[PDB]
Amino acid sequence: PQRPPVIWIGAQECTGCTESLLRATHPTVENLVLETISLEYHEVLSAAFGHQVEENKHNALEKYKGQYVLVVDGSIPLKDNGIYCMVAGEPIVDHIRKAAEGAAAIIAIGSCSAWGGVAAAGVNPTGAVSLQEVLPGKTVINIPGCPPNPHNFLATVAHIITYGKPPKLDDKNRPTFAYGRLIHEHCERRPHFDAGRFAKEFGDEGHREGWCLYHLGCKGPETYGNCSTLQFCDVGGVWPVAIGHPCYGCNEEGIGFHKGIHQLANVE
Amino acid sequence: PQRPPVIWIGAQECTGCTESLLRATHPTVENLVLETISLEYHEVLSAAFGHQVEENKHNALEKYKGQYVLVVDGSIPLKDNGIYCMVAGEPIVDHIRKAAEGAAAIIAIGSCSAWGGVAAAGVNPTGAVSLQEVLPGKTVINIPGCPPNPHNFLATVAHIITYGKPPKLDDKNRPTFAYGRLIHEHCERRPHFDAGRFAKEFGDEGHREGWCLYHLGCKGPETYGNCSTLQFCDVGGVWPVAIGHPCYGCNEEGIGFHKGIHQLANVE
Amino acid sequence: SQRITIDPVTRIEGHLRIDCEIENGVVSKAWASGTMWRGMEEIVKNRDPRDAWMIVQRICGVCTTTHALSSVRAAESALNIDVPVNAQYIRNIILAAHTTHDHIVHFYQLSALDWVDITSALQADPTKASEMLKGVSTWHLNSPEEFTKVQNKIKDLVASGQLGIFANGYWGHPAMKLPPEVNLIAVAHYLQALECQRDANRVVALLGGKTPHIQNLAVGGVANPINLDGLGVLNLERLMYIKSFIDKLSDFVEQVYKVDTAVIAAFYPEWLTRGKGAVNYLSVPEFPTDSKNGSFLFPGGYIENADLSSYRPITSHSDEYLIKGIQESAKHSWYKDEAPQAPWEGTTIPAYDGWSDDGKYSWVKSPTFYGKTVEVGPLANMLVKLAAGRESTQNKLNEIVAIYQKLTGNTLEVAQLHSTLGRIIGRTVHCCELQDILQNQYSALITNIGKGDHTTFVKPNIPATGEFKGVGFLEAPRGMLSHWMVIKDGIISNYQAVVPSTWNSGPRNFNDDVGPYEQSLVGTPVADPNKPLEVVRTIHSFDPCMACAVH
Amino acid sequence: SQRITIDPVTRIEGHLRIDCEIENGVVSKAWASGTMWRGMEEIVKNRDPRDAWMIVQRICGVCTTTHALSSVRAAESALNIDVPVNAQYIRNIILAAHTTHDHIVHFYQLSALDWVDITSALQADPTKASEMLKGVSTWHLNSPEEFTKVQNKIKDLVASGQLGIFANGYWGHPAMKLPPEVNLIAVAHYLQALECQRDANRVVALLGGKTPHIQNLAVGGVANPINLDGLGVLNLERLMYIKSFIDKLSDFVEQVYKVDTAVIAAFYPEWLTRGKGAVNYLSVPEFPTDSKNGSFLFPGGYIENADLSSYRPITSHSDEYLIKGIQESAKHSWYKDEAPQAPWEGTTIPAYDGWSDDGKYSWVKSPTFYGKTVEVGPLANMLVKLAAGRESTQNKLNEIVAIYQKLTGNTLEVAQLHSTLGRIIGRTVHCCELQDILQNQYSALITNIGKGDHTTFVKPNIPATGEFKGVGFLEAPRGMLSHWMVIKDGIISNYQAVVPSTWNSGPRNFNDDVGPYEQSLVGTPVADPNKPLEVVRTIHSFDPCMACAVH
Ligand code: SF4
Ligand code: SF4
Ligand code: SF4
Ligand code: SF4
Ligand code: FCO
Ligand code: FCO
Ligand code: F3S
Ligand code: F3S
Ligand SMILES: [Cl-]
Ligand SMILES: [Mg+2]
Ligand SMILES: [Mg+2]
Ligand SMILES: [Mg+2]
Ligand SMILES: [Mg+2]
Ligand code: NI
Ligand code: NI
Repeated sequence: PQRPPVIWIGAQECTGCTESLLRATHPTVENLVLETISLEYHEVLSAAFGHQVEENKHNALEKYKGQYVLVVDGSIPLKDNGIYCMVAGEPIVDHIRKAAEGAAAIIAIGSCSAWGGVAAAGVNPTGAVSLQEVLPGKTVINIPGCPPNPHNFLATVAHIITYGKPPKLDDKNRPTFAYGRLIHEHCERRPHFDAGRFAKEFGDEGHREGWCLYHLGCKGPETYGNCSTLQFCDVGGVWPVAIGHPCYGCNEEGIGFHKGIHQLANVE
Repeated sequence: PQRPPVIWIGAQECTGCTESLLRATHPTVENLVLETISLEYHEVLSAAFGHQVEENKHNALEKYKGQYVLVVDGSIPLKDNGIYCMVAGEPIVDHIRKAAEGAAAIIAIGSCSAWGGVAAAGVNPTGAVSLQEVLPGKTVINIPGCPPNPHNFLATVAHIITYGKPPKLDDKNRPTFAYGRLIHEHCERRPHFDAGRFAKEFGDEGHREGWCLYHLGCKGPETYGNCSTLQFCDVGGVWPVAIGHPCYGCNEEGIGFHKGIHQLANVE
Repeated sequence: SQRITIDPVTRIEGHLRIDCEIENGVVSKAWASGTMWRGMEEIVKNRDPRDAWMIVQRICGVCTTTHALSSVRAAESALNIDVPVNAQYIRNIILAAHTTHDHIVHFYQLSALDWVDITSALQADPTKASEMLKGVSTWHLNSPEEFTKVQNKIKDLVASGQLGIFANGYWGHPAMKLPPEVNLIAVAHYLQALECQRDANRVVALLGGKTPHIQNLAVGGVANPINLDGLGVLNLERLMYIKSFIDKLSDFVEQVYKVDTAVIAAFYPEWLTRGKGAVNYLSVPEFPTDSKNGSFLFPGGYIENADLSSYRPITSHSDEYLIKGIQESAKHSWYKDEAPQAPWEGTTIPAYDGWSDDGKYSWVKSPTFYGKTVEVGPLANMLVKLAAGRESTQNKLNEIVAIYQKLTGNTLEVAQLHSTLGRIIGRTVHCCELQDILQNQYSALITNIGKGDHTTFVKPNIPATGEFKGVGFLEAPRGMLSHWMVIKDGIISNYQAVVPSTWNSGPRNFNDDVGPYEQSLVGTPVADPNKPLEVVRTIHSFDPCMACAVH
Repeated sequence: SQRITIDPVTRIEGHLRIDCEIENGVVSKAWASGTMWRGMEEIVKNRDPRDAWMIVQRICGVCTTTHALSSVRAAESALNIDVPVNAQYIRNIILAAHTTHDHIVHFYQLSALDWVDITSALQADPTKASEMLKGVSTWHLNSPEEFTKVQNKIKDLVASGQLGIFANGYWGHPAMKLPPEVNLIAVAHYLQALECQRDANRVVALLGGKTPHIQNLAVGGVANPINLDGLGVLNLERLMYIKSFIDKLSDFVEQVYKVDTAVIAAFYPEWLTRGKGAVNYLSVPEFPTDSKNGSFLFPGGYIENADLSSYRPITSHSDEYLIKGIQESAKHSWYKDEAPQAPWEGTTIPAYDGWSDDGKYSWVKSPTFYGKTVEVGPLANMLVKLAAGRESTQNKLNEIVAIYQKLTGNTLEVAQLHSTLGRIIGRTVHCCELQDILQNQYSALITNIGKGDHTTFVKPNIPATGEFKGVGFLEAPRGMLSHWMVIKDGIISNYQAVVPSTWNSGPRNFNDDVGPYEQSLVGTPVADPNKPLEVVRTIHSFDPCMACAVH
């Protein structure tokens, strides 16, 4: 049978958001592209290049007008008329706005497209902004993280395909199944936090007993996500805190890439 | 190279403790038996039966005297002079004591052999006891659970093989890497407990948000184990509480098989 | 005659002793003995009905899930609770995936070494072995290179002098008939099977909370919280993960296990002519799909005197004819009360007095159905489905027969299924049909959640006075299972499990009639009475579970 | 003659434009252009030195880990911190496993479709394809049955009319030379590669806390808490799990990727005679194993004018000869300051003014080593190891050459390695040797923990006055990486990354000298200027990463 079409455009991306798909297991990337969707445009994997791949994009935008899911990773640079990201001689913001016109659903995968992310941090050299800022009259589904667990994205697409609508979203348009709760409000080291059992330096006795990482700078108290439950890579037990390092807040605007690793979080 | 020998004897066992090995991934059961150890006696997998398997046991007890790890699952029934478990016409306790004489290390895998478990519960029809009770002169390493995560056993064996001694044990001779902490002192639903966010019945709103299961009878507050961190089956996210059901205390003598599912735990 | 004892019978679950009298190299009489008892029925008494399932699940860890599910069904029967359909879908997925692991492990890890000679495998030509399977299987792991790697693993193990689980096996026994190449094929598949059964149990774990011993049931439904949009609960991402493992099972089941079943049969045709244990067969319907504990995907029924054409269908777990016919006797078992007992009135009073050929010789009770001995399990289950005209079962059997016919030139008739190999075939057919159960019930669950039904649990009320009775049936990997609960003043006053291996392995009954294991062994040739491989071949075909049989 | 643009170049990381003048059917001149800039060096300025690694790791998610590791090494260099040996073992395992995933994906997902025609694979005979690999590979997944399943997946995709990633590929192009059978082999391996790279990243994840973007580093060591007896930390069970994935990588790497490298060379031998980018090569030693940031398992060095016999070894990441030679220019790049700059004194002031063939045409800077253009990456890395007489590298190259010899009757000499295919070979050799790095460093970690050393982290102190300069070198999948940190008054006052794809992709330099990508294209035959497959073949051999090149 025919498969639902997807158009993926990278702006100021590091490719980590595409790379998350190569760790996925449900579906694996090969089952994603052969069984779940038709990936009609993705420059990392496309056989065609140059004029042939721009042919693919325009053919797909017309053939699937109103039907495709548009996915964007990376921030969009608006400074100096868009020239900090130019593809086929034109600003990426124009490629994105054109594709957005015919999209059935629009997804910002990763913190960069969801809220500007690292590329918009500090002095923001390129005037990087989020996908929602470039598309003010469209509902953009935000799947933040740097990069998110790929199933935060894949189960959102699956909900659209299987049930005909997006999953339920919070007030930042993030799917509640993945971003509905603070990490600290579902973290297995909360008992240690409550007892005042804290690591003070990597390698110290409490750290080597798996105690809470709050005083190392853990941003779990101010970051929404599923990192402590869904975790990463589907092997079991793998997320930054479980490995021994504080959450940095990479999911959350104003936290990741703004606060120092060892800067303390506010606790609600 | 030669592989370290293991002799496995089942007493009043349900075979769930052997079956745990069939879920293991590090090592898988095939790599366990072909690469990690030489499994010199195991009745579930043995090609030989009857007189041939009894010959295998006798030969291995002699060839490997002082060198093998003895593993026992199931409780040992002492009532009526041992007749509630008879193998080759003799009480299992006699086979166990004989094999223990030459063992380099002795492991009680599962709650039944570690402390009597379900078979010793209620009225205890058969006078079932633990492995330690039948071997008072030996240090029995206890790996409780019904059944434990297989790697609680496999990593104990690996520590013996690789480093030449057992892992560090608590005062119940349980390995600290697996049993050193209460489940409730490392449970990801502790934030909900702390906030008074509790499921009251399966399928209720709080249950369907992943709230704490204390008021459903969770025994995490009085059970030592690694179920919330190591979890089960190496797929990620899989343990009883994460699936929606309270801990029953199956690791812990006086809790599992004694307290009712919905009876509340004492909280320290 | 000569008298032999096989004790322990290995490559089963639990503790079994088989004795045989042999006349001129042929078994003339046999005794089956369960040699370990725990008293699980007594342990669970005097507790809240809701607690039973967690305790009685520990009857068995090989057939984990099954006693848990039968126990909740028994309490729901007593209490008159209708299980939510989502809870049925989840229970069904668990049971089907569990049974997939169970059957695969039985054919390979428990049974294959009765039929397969590893020493012979070392003489095989791996290229000839692969060539034998051309046009017989499309499995992707039958190359000469796969088979050479497997051969070298065996070679290295034998060379080490540490044969482990293979030590003192029946290598070169006159009843080993496979050529070297087929022995090597089977060893390669034995190792590959371990991956498939692991994937099946990943399905079980994601719904059960772990396996062995699931922890997601309740009297009243399941403990899984369905919420597509919830963090930390059974959402779409988790369901997709479940599906990813369901989809990994079919290829091995269809292109390896199903094919090997035909291959073994093709080289052992005399095993279609021995090992008949009974003339009556019972199975219960299984995999309910409605809101009232019925509408089963698999049919049940009762066959008498091998007559499929006149069998009696069973479509309900409340069938009074089924319920009223079941009794157990302890005349030849180590319990005190010997007259046949209906399980709601059953006792389990230990009375061990040692082995006697004509007296008591087993911890297993002797079940009957309206006074007859009955075989349960995959042979019964397949025969009932054939009697029902279930096209899926006939088609699946026909696929096995077609492979057998290509190898031998001969077909197989239903009469030849009343045998050791027919029993193995029925198990394979079950495993194959269970893959469609899994797809069907996963799809049903996704669809039902999409309609807005997230219900999973109906909280029971248990009257604090009165006495009332319930029975939970389940078609387990080894056959019809039933748990019988009596509640009095709110607590369990009786609990009796009648388990499929009880039916098959039980000793001579109140009328001294011979049950399936013992009957199946009459006529078995025994080439070497010190190494009675032929007896173990037939006994293994029933997939004994003695923790189950005795409890 | 005519002028063409290839924009976007696909099957790379990031945003690349390639322009070429074609005269008499051959490329006569080329321009490489990085078309996206973020200003990552400016974003990290003025922060605490300890924070840099988490920010600059986001330079790239394909070569995740690499910028994180180089950044901590740069801070450690500035601060004079000796990293604990256990932290080295962990960092090394991560880098080696990451690089295994990286190279596999490059050969298959990024590069194979330059050389492989999926339409032709539909014409293949799967049995003939499997037969072609006898005595070339022992891989267990080369059966006709595997290849038929793969062929049917392609068939179904094509039949659907939704070709997706395969649409408008260069099927039937005259430069596609593989027989149908070898195209099918390659597609089967493309799919199998995805499993091997997933296992490689499971190693990374278990130590890094996730991937992409690890989260276990620190200035001073690592965040993993080593405690064999601890719950929730890096204990023996977790180490065993890591090892289970390390062990899964070798067979695919050795039996599939290594063999396919020789197969492609055998069918495309003219590609050993074109694609030379430079006559100078640089690599840094990698995988330190002592307590003082040295004792590298892999050697480094500098080759000038292709003379291996007179190369200069580099054994230390503090080598002043290496440090003092490195400069970057922006004469032909969109930055303001154009004279060559040593990176501690570097600026990155944007000055976009559009494309000019003779002016500025890229966001990539132009690196030089003592004023010369240099190629970095797997070709450099291999050639340096051969110059050092590293037997493991010699032997691994010889294995590839031996397959090539069996397939063609011809041999390969070092002179032929200065080419598009030689570059691909160097990458395959690296991936093969990295599997021994993994085994070596896992064992070293287990052994060291057993001696009682659980140390992982030395807390840094950062003086609040003074100016401190540090450089962190790393031999990344694409070549020598260096991060250059200046600390002044406790904070980062300058941060400059000189990344391997900067060396290779950078535009014409201060002296208008041509860098490796642009040089490598001179002489490329182009059969069809509208579909310049041959140009992309050579560019892909460098494994471009433009997020890396530009940052
Ligand atoms: S969100 Fe993170 S991983 Fe994704 S493009 Fe941005 S920097 Fe890269
Ligand atoms: S501060 Fe971090 S480690 Fe501690 S309980 Fe909160 S989220 Fe978990
Ligand atoms: S501990 Fe549990 S799983 Fe193990 S033998 Fe006892 S009842 Fe069975
Ligand atoms: S009561 Fe149970 S679910 Fe709640 S926090 Fe404690 S261990 Fe976790
Ligand atoms: N299958 C199974 Fe176990 C037995 N006999 C149960 O019920
Ligand atoms: N490998 C890699 Fe990325 C590049 N070029 C870095 O460093
Ligand atoms: S840094 Fe990011 S990946 Fe999760 S643990 Fe914190 S939100
Ligand atoms: S019931 Fe047992 S398996 Fe763990 S979650 Fe509780 S100790
Ligand atoms: Cl829902
Ligand atoms: Mg009738
Ligand atoms: Mg009973
Ligand atoms: Mg210190
Ligand atoms: Mg730079
Ligand atoms: Ni059983
Ligand atoms: Ni990169």
